[PDB]
Amino acid sequence: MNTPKEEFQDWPIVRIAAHLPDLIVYGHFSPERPFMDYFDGVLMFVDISGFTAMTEKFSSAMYMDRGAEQLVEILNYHISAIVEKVLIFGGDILKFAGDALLALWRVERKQLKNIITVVIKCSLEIHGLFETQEWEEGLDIRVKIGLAAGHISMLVFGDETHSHFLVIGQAVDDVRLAQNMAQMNDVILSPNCWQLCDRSMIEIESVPDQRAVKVNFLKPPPNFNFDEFFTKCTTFMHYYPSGEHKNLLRLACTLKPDPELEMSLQKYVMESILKQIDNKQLQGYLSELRPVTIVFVNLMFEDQDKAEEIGPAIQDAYMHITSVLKIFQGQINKVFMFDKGCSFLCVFGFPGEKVPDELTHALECAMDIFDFCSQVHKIQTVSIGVASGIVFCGIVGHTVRHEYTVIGQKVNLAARMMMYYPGIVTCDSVTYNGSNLPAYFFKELPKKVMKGVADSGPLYQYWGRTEK
Ligand SMILES: Cc1[nH]ncc1-c1ccccc1Cl
Ligand SMILES: Cc1[nH]ncc1-c1ccccc1Cl
Ligand SMILES: Cc1[nH]ncc1-c1ccccc1Cl
Repeated sequence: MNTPKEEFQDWPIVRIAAHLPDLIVYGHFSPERPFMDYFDGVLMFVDISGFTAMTEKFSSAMYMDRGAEQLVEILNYHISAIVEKVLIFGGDILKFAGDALLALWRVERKQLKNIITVVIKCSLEIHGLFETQEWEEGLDIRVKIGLAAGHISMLVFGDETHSHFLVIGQAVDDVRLAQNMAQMNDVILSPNCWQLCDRSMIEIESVPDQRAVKVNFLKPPPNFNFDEFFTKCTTFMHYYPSGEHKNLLRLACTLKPDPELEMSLQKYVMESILKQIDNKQLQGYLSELRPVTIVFVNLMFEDQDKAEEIGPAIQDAYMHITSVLKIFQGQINKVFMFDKGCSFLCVFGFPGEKVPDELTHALECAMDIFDFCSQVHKIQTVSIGVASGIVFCGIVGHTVRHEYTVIGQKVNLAARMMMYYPGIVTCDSVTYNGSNLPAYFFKELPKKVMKGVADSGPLYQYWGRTEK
């Protein structure tokens, strides 16, 4: 008999799994929300610095109304190469957000030393992709990489139809602090990463007024062979594609239909993405430069390094946030947590073809969230930034590992407003002026220099309907 070969791999469950890390796809966990798990690993935070400041360039008339299409194409061309490097080096891409991605190598404590060496090699090869690269003339296509290592907690929260996850703890905070110290072309190790690494492998230098270090070179011993070393490291990589599947970037490409697994995984993915996955919407429909209102919510914690306290508090806040968003068709696009602050990137006005009073409603939703979350046990401070304008929306990353993302100066502005103006609901000039709400509903604020923002315009606190 004939033997026609090659397994069919294009099932809905496989398409859904592209939107998720192995941490979730192969997770198998409890029905309870919140769910918490604890492990050790190495984290890599890759920032494509300056990229957002080039989303605004693609709004110009020169792109002839194909700005969003050209933006997603060039971003994915470069980000796909970074993703492929991470995946071939055995990493799990956790999330894409803003200009960045975060990857994880989960391993037992005893293997952390050797895995750091793998992750440094990976980081150097990523830099290597961009060594002789630009577009017009002064294009700064270079990345900044922070690495951290140590204890990691995962939190999964949500309701009967939606799930979200976050990674938490000192290694998570450290990786963002490390990437923030990086200049273009740097690999920065967190203090704990430098403490746990194989110091015979690397030459470092001190970072002024910091315990983190910069990697100058990976200079391995005379008898060292990276390929044979990496092979030894794969013993500890549960899902590294191997044997008959050694030609694949992810084991998740091999997932077979399983309705119970698909029910769990689809909860993490927006309904408009599922519509595209199901071939009920055109594959290009979600790449757009679209006017939206960003409502960026930050929850700061009492018992701040305490994962077992923060989990219930985030779940309780989430249950309220999702009810408020439902009424006015808002969406949670991203959640992430650093420096004991859990942030929700909420968006009013993307795939859906309508919403009339987007601004008064966005402000009222922000105040509702603010009032409720302020009364949640263990939540110390709630801060909300509200900004409105044109943002890029689209699926970013590699065919095998990508996520819907929102990118733009107004997203960065709302993020910076919630950090620089803590404990209040703030809005930009577009939102203030457009709402047509009486001026006494607001307080005009002092202008702050915000790292990353070049002229915010006037900013306002949304004071609310009453003096009290
Ligand atoms: C840089 C950027 N571009 N678009 C969004 C962002 C962002 C900035 C700070 C925190 C989180 C995010 Cl997502
Ligand atoms: C470095 C970066 N680039 N784009 C977004 C970010 C970021 C910064 C602080 C916290 C969270 C995020 Cl995602
Ligand atoms: C999921 C998460 N929890 N804490 C931080 C993050 C994160 C932040 C920025 C980019 C990617 C990720 Cl995974």
